[PDB]
Amino acid sequence: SGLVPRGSHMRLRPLGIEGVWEITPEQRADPRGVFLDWYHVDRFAEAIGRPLRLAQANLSVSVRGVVRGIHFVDVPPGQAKYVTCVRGAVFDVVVDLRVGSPTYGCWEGTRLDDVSRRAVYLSEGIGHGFCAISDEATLCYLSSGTYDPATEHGVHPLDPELAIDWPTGTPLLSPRDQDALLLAEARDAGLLPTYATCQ
Amino acid sequence: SGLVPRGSHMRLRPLGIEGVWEITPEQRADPRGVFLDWYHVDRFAEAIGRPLRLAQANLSVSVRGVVRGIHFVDVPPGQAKYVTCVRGAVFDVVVDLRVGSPTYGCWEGTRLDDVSRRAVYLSEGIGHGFCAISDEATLCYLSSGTYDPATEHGVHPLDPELAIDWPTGTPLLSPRDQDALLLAEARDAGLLPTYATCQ
Repeated sequence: SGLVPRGSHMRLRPLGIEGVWEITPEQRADPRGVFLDWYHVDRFAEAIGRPLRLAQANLSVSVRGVVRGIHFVDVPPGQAKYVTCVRGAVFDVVVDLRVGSPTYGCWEGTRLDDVSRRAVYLSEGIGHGFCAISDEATLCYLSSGTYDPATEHGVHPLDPELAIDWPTGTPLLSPRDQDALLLAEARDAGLLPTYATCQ
Repeated sequence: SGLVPRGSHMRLRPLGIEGVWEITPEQRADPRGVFLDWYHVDRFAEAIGRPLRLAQANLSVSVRGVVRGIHFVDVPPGQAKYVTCVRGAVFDVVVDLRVGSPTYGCWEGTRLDDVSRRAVYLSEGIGHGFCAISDEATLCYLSSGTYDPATEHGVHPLDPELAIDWPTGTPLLSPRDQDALLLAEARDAGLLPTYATCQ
């Protein structure tokens, strides 16, 4: 049969960082395949408070060991993201970059794969990164704003305050992420979102 | 390197059925992976006339030879869909079911795969189906309305007026699609959308 995934009803539950939710899809399987609902406006708008504004949809394909992140968008205008792994498996990480937040400088990892097919929603001011666990992995992202190079920034994914437990011994970083500021450096230059503003 | 896909700017071009467009993504590749924009609200709203309303997002995984379709939603309220193949390859088919349309009872097939990573947008009253070409294939769909069992209907994918050239000798149909009405039967019972209404 190959691996046959678990049947499920949709659920939306908060993670440990305010403004971040994990979505369990509505999923069924039969001998011809698998079908799932991974976003539903009525379920989402009730839980989060408003429908997701679709401004852009993206895909990324990454090889095993690639660590990408921690990326965020300035607030204002902010950007929210709804992320899922459509092929393979990733260790997905959200980072609270909102100065003043109770969970500022905390992170949380979620396994996003093509078996459970969970999604993560992250609100404005939240940073995002991931590590491909599978030999290659494909993420699909729905974003509430379009790409603007003036507002997209990042912090170093090997930052020592975060000390993220990436599931690879040899993280493959792009020049952009290798050269990114430490969290404290970004903070010290006034580059991070403020929790009051994101609220 | 594995297969390295073509770099591209986004394009939206009309197919042969009014209300149906093919989207070429903005895509880049480097040694760590592939990144693409497969929906962009400014590009889309300019071409189609309005931003895509995100009501539901779905995924389907199908084995080779599975033919699914031809499905549509009653108008009103209608439903528009934005479809792409995120893994594998499918022969994707749109069918003009709008009585009175110049292209009523015509179809058009597009290869949606994980190499070119094109998307198809189909407006209200347009039917949709596909055949998995790869051993398994994963489609991702963004829809402007949520699932309502009262409004989702179909016609037989082996209908003789359409005579769709499915790239399999042995189409695997679900009981639902095996039992679906012929196009002329649906028409004769008043079950099809009207072009004036969709307009």
